[PDB]
Amino acid sequence: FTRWFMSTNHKDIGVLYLFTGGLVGLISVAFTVYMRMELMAPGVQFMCAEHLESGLVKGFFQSLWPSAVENCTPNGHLWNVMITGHGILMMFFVVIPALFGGFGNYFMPLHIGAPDMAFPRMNNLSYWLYVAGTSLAVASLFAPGGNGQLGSGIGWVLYPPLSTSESGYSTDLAIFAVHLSGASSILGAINMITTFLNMRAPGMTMHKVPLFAWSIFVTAWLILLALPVLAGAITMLLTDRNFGTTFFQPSGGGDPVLYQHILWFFGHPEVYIIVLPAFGIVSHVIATFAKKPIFGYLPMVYAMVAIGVLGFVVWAHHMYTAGLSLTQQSYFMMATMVIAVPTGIKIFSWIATMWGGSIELKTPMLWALGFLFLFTVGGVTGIVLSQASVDRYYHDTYYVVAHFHYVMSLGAVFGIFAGIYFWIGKMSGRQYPEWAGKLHFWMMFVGANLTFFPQHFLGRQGMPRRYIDYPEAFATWNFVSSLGAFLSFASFLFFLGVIFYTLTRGARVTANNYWNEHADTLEWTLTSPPPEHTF
Amino acid sequence: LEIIGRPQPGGTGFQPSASPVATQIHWLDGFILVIIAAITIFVTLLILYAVWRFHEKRNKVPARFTHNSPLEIAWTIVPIVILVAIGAFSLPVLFNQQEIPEADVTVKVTGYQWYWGYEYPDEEISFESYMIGSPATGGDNRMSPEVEQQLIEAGYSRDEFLLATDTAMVVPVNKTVVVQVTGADVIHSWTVPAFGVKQDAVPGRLAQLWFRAEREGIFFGQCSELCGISHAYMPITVKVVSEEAYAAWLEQHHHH
Ligand code: HEA
Ligand code: HEA
Ligand SMILES: CCCCCCCCCCO[C@@H]1O[C@H](CO)[C@@H](O[C@H]2O[C@H](CO)[C@@H](O)[C@H](O)[C@H]2O)[C@H](O)[C@H]1O
Ligand SMILES: CCCCCCCCCCO[C@@H]1O[C@H](CO)[C@@H](O[C@H]2O[C@H](CO)[C@@H](O)[C@H](O)[C@H]2O)[C@H](O)[C@H]1O
Ligand SMILES: CCCCCCCCCCO[C@@H]1O[C@H](CO)[C@@H](O[C@H]2O[C@H](CO)[C@@H](O)[C@H](O)[C@H]2O)[C@H](O)[C@H]1O
Ligand SMILES: CCCCCCCCCCO[C@@H]1O[C@H](CO)[C@@H](O[C@H]2O[C@H](CO)[C@@H](O)[C@H](O)[C@H]2O)[C@H](O)[C@H]1O
Ligand SMILES: CCCCCCCCCCCCC
Ligand SMILES: CCCCCCCCCCCCC
Ligand SMILES: CCCCCCCCCCCCC
Ligand SMILES: [Ca+2]
Ligand SMILES: [Cu+]
Ligand SMILES: [Cu+]
Ligand SMILES: [Cu+]
Ligand SMILES: [Mg+2]
Repeated sequence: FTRWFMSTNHKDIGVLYLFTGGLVGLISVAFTVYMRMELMAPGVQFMCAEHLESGLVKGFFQSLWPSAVENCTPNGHLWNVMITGHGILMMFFVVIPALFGGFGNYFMPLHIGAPDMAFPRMNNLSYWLYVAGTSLAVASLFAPGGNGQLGSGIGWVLYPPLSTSESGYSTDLAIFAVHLSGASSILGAINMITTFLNMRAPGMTMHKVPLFAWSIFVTAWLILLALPVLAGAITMLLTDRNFGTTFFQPSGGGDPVLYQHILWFFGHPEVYIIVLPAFGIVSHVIATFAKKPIFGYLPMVYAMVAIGVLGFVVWAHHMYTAGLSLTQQSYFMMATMVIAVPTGIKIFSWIATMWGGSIELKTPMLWALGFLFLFTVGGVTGIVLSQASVDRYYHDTYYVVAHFHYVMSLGAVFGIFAGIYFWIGKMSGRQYPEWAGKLHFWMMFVGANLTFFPQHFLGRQGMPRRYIDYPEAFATWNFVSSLGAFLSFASFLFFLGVIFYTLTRGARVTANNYWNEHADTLEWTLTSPPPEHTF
Repeated sequence: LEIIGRPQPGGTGFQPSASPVATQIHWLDGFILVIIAAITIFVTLLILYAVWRFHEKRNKVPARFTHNSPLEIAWTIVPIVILVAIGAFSLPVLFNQQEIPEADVTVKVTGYQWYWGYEYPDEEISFESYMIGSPATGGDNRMSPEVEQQLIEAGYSRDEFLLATDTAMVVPVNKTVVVQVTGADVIHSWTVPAFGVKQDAVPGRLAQLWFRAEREGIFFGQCSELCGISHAYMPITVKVVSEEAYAAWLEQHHHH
């Protein structure tokens, strides 16, 4: 049965990515639960230096039960390790593998009428590089790291000199993990682009390609430019750490800010790489359940292309307090505001698609509508942040954390859930139970809002990012945020229950198209699941 | 001195303003907040209306349109107009922030793992500033009876734990303070929310910020770039005082 892992079929590779992204997602979400346990109340109660004296297993277990402050020596290194771990897993080993590696590999060839990807053996290799990258990232958490403990306490973006002076080799492992992720993504992108250009079915013209396939195509191009730049940035960290270079060390004439320019040159595209496939999925879902063709097909394609392109010229909005000149700050502010227009516009198109439709509120549609709301709430705080004068106050506070969890983290996640409920019958031959779909949606929707909305208040009140502990006054909204996270976690465990139920005993799917005629792309003309060899 | 620059329990707004730059931030944010709350309510009411009005039970046959030129014109221009209006108010504020005026008082701040060093080059005064409760003051970064005792002795209370430092940066009211910020080891970030200022403390670079404090009191900030194990434990206390009290403070540091 472990002939799953040696398969080169785009459908099998897609399923492997979805399950793996899901499992890594579970691990990273569990890190957020522990994080929110410690942030639930001021004073440190869980992350005690005393737990280090115990074994690896025994220490782990004591750390899940609160201690009195008087018996708990605060261990800031563990906080920093956990949040670094949370961030890296999500940005490299969860959502892109799920969306691009998972749904991208499964569905893009189906959508364009291609039998398989241009280079199936390379596709299989991309999966194994993802797995190897994940393995190294996780290994780094248990490798000798900063402050004579395990793991790297350095932030998902690895700013030097902190990243370059962190002791042990945990950080070098993290850097190798990111190289492997980049390689996986680049192979994926090469496959996606080659297939999309060369292997469309006869009659499948550029203007007839479904929006999801377009979203994967644009995403693939962002990856080819962004990921090699990141490869440079982190290799330069690796050489500062191990091979005597001083790219980012002032003693040798280096500039730590140089790293930031290079990192964020990857870093901004990265967030659009995350969200573009979600845009694709939202378009398919809304068109289906509104029973109405997508409003402005060509503007949707062009908006995506434009966003993709402009996403390469805004990076320094992540650097407004880093020591940028007034001219630089002003330019990046204007460039950021411009890209806001096509991005924010797409919300109007999705609403226009619903408008005058015949709307069914099945689970996938609920996720899509949740996406529109959360992406809007997140997008508008982006507008606030773009204004450098106001970012002066918000930068490196929880207001930014609230922003990107709304716009990016929940955007991607609601996109993922929309896809899973939309397509699980197609992929598996079994249908999810509708009442459980909806219960998942409402628990998650309420949970996510309780988690992140109060973080805007923490940020306005000046709570910094990356803090194990905080002044008493921040207690109320931290407590509410943590209750939200615990409810979101419950909803995710319920989801995993729903998926287990669906795949083992869900109602048999009998129809090729178990939705309606307005799901009008090619996968809905095939059986459920599709034939081994399609087209 | 009144404790002014601090978070308050259950707060949802900004910390109080104590500079003209902070006031400008509060106004600009308040202006953008109205717009974005309107946009968000608008989008939300549209979604909810569309779902009610065009539910499959209420609208049985779906329309097929994919264009509406007047609407697509309007919904493109309006966002462009909104952003220009914001930029028009926002850029002058940015210019006011980043154009460093002539200093009445000059302080050079250096971030270290994990404390701040302050130097007043005109006064030949220099000192380090540690969290009350850090290992420097005999603690291990948590509340304890000893820590509460030290807070009280320094003129604070239990409530200022994590904010209060053993020594403060002291400046006179209604004077232009220019702060030169750098880092010694890794990147730190120096900030006071009540003044509307924040500047990364980057090794190898000296960057400047300014503020003019418009009232006397105590104002706190916290290190705003992750810098390792005690990032959460290296805050900033600024004491804004009368010209005379500032002079008195200076003379106390003068060696005869
Ligand atoms: C999905 C990914 C995603 C998206 C789409 C966005 C969208 C936007 N982002 Fe966000 N951003 C992130 C992911 C994303 N961001 C991440 C991960 C970070 C920080 C990472 C880290 O530090 O760890 C970040 C941080 C970040 C910063 C730096 C903050 C700081 O660290 O101090 C800034 C500053 O400009 C910014 C701005 C914007 C803007 C203006 C938009 C706009 O494009 C949004 C467009 C606006 C909307 C969608 C609103 C709805 C609009 C309409 C309905 C109609 C249009 C109306 C108008 C334009 C008025 N973002
Ligand atoms: C996609 C990206 C993503 C996602 C999904 C999340 C999810 C969550 N994040 Fe994360 N977060 C980041 C990206 C993300 N985060 C990043 C990059 C940082 C910065 C790290 C740094 O400082 O360096 C950060 C930082 C960060 C902080 C601030 C840490 C600090 O400054 O000290 C907090 C605080 O509460 C937090 C909380 C949460 C919570 C409670 C959740 C969730 O529990 C919310 C509830 C959501 C769910 C329960 C759904 C989970 C579903 C999936 C993940 C899909 C899995 C795949 C399949 C099913 C196929 N995150
Ligand atoms: C399916 C979802 C599963 C998610 C898991 C959720 C786990 C919930 C853990 C709650 O435990 C609480 O933790 C607090 C610590 O934050 C303690 O605070 C109390 O005790 C502390 C000392 O331990 C004091 O310092 C605090 O001030 C005092 O309020 C409190 O007693 C304890 O009940
Ligand atoms: C670890 C996290 C824990 C998460 C919390 C889990 C809470 C689950 C509640 C279970 O209650 C369920 O409610 C459903 C809804 O009422 C019932 O379906 C029933 O009702 C539906 C009505 O819409 C019908 O469609 C179904 O056929 C019918 O079985 C179902 O039997 C019942 O067990
Ligand atoms: C951490 C784990 C958390 C728990 C996760 C579990 C989530 C999945 C539970 C699905 O629940 C099933 O839903 C079916 C679909 O609604 C019900 O079929 C019921 O309704 C059908 C449709 O009317 C009938 O034909 C069936 O006979 C009748 O049993 C069935 O009873 C119920 O058990
Ligand atoms: C900024 C916020 C925007 C959020 C989006 C929600 C608004 C969407 C409203 C769409 O308006 C409809 O557009 C149709 C197409 O333009 C018009 O059909 C007209 O034109 C069609 C041909 O395209 C004909 O079939 C119809 O009979 C004729 O009424 C129709 O009157 C009009 O109500
Ligand atoms: C006085 C002690 C209060 C007991 C609360 C214990 C918290 C249990 C947390 C365990 C959850 C694991 C994820
Ligand atoms: C099928 C009827 C279900 C009850 C109505 C639910 C309203 C759906 C609103 C979801 C939008 C979330 C922003
Ligand atoms: C639509 C996103 C809004 C996020 C910002 C919420 C802040 C509101 C608090 C205002 C209270 C000031 C006194
Ligand atoms: Ca705590
Ligand atoms: Cu960005
Ligand atoms: Cu620091
Ligand atoms: Cu710091
Ligand atoms: Mg920063």
